[PDB]
Amino acid sequence: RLFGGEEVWKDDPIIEANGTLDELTSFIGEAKHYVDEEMKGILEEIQNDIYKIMGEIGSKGKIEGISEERIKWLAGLIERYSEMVNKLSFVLPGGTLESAKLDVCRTIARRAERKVATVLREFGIGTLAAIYLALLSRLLFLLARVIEIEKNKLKEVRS
Amino acid sequence: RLFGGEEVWKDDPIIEANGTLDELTSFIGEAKHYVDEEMKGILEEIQNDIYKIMGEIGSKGKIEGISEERIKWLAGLIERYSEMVNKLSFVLPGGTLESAKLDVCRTIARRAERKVATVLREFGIGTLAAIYLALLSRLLFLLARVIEIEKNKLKE
Amino acid sequence: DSPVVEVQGTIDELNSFIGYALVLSRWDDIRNDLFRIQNDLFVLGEDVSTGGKGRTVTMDMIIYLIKRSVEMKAEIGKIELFVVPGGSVESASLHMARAVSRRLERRIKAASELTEINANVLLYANMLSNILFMHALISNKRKEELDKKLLEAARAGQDDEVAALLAKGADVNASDYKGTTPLHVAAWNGHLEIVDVLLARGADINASDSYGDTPLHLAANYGHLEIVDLLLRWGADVNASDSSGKTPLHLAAQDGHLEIVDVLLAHGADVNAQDKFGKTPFDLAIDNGNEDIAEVLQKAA
Amino acid sequence: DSPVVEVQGTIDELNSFIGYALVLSRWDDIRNDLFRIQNDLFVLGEDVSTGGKGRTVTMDMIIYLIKRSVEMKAEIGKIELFVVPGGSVESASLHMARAVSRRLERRIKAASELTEINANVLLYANMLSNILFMHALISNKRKEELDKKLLEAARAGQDDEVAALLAKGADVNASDYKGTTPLHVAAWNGHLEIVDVLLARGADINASDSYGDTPLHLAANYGHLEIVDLLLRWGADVNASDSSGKTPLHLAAQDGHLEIVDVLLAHGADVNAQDKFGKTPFDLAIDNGNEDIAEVLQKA
Ligand SMILES: [Ca+2]
Repeated sequence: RLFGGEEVWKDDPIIEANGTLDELTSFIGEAKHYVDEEMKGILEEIQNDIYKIMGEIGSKGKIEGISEERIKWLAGLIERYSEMVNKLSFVLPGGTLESAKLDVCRTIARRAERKVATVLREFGIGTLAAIYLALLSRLLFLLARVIEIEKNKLKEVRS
Repeated sequence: RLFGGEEVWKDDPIIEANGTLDELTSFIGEAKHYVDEEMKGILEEIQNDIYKIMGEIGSKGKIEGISEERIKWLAGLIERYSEMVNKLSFVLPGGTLESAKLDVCRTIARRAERKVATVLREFGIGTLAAIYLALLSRLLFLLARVIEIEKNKLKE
Repeated sequence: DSPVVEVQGTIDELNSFIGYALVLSRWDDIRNDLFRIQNDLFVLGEDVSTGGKGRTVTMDMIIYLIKRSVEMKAEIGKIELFVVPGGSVESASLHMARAVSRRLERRIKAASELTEINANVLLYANMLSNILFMHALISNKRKEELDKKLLEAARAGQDDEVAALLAKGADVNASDYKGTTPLHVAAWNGHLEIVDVLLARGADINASDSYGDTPLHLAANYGHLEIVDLLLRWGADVNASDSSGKTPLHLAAQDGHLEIVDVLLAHGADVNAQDKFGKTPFDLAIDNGNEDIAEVLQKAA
Repeated sequence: DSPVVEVQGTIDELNSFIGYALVLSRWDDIRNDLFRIQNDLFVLGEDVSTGGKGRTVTMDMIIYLIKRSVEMKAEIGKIELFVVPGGSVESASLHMARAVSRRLERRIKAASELTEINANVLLYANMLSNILFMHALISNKRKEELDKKLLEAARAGQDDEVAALLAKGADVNASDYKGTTPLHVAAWNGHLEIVDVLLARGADINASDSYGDTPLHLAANYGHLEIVDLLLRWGADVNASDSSGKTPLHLAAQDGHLEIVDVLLAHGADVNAQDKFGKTPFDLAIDNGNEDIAEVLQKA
């Protein structure tokens, strides 16, 4: 069994959506090692939610995915962090190294949102997953700006 | 010649498989700087094999690609490292930073396996390459889990 | 469901060919591989039929086909391209099993365009075509293994090795590059015991080497009378011509063998046959100083 | 009219396979059926070509395929499904003839969709595929029939039965369920005459049974020097390892055969080789009380 594992050799919306989500959760696991304890726990919960979404999509809707409580949790974080981000007109991506990782994760989340949207159009399954991914890209953007602001504010203290 | 270099402006199955493999070998090159000496050498041999697969695919089978000895080499490593991983039901991806890098490499290897499978369907070239890529995703998964085990064992 | 049936009929067809080359191949490791292939052709068919519901072609199945394909490419070494099929029966059956296996790929490549087929089906199909080819190569390397020992054992007078070799399928008519066959070597050296066991297995009683010599030539040339009789009793050509044109009577007349000249003349040797030098058996007897042979040829008219 | 041609080329193709398995199958009744099938494959072709004007496949033709198919299913008994093909050559040739026969059905089922083809064509075709399968079953039942008789005659010392059996196609290398071959049984009992004719047909001189014993092992175990001599002359493994791992020299030293220990040593026996109990040929000679064997191994 060891030599085989799991093998995927076809291109269809379900396979593409799950692969992008697998890419998204792998990059989040990489990025969670550059943030503080609070953001690390948040990112791990997001990884668990992505597994539920993959379980729903990989099961073609037979297996239950995320719940509406998870979407509310993402929305509360977005609302909480939007107050802190005094709106910046434009910021170059990658203000800090940690912010750059989150921007990469946001782009993969946006692509995953597009792929899952294709699945929803084709099969009618995955409305909650699409909503979660839209909120996730917005939240990832907000976290990068917050990291830049907090790191910049400590830079103003050392001078 | 310097201004020009290499330029690619078309979307076909052959082009997509080579581009994804370039991403895979680039990410493996990034991840090899986070592993120990043994795993770094393993990842470098994999990079040469990925280059061989690209040579086969980019030549549409005229140029010889990987050999069956390379696939046996991957299988031996998978067999050797599967014994160490006492089966864990599930572990969240990115347990450590090095494990996270290997998980990123595994996802790109799985996607590259899908693209090369498309090439095999379209042209009938790359059977050995597809087998190597399937075993490579399993080996990358096994290596990530082993990294997790070693950091946990030092915690004990 | 039309395309999946033709694959089933070709998978089933290949299994008949595989089982045939199995019962022919006299080596244990080849038959072990072939039997696993046969039991795997069931799973491979069950994979295409159920579309993935029942048994499925696993990667460990494909991996085993490569493990053996590497182990065999080591014993073979360099694999010459553009090689003609049908080397030996055990090998030739494997060549035909390969050609059917490659047809199953063509049947699979068609059906996959009409129904989702797990990729491992064509992967195992492609690996089966390869590993069958190594089977045929090894079969011929070992057929040339025994035949190079039969020519060796026939030279060294290995009455027991020639027995084990011919009992294990060493081609009795195995021709060297010189054209020398084990029957030639047995008459040359003079091991009468091997000459019979070779002719019993079906030795070519009048094989010609590069020189054009027949076993009866060598038997008459080197004074082994006992072999001259049994060769002629089996229908050896008593007036065969080599490149020089000399008959067994010429060679027996040159080297001073009266009792062999008497036997070759009895079964119909030609006193009047001439080599390319115009010299008759009556000449070559006079040329070599052998007199009692010339009068037997002189009074033969 | 292109599809009716492919059927003709497959009928002609199957006829080549049928005639091949005919010249292979060494029984009269199988060849009897196979010959009618060949002469009927002509009529079956003429039926597809003429569309029913000339010769036609009759129901009596299909009827005879079933009369024989019942007579054979009676002798077989229960027919296990999912059995691997290619049992023996007479059977294997029939298996391949069957696979071609089933392909002719697929060529007929296709062509019938493009030109009217008398149903008896496919009925005889479908019955032919079945009856070829009974032929292969019977061929293996009778090939396995002789092999249990060759293994039996090799036990009782039937020098005359082995002659008729090996001449009638009884597999000389026939392995019993124990893993025992006729060469094992002949060396075991000590019927030297059978050992010769068995090796002449090409017996596996060092076949291993479940215990791992070789013909040279059993010949050395039961004190048949004449059998030990000829086995070694054919290249028998003088230091073969069984499940115990004892070599012929071990077994010949255990049971007190000096002339076999000496002859096995001449062809390269191992004086110091150890079994799984650590006892060497010098040990097992001492363990069983044979001293003249221990001194020859000690001086080695
Ligand atoms: Ca990417």
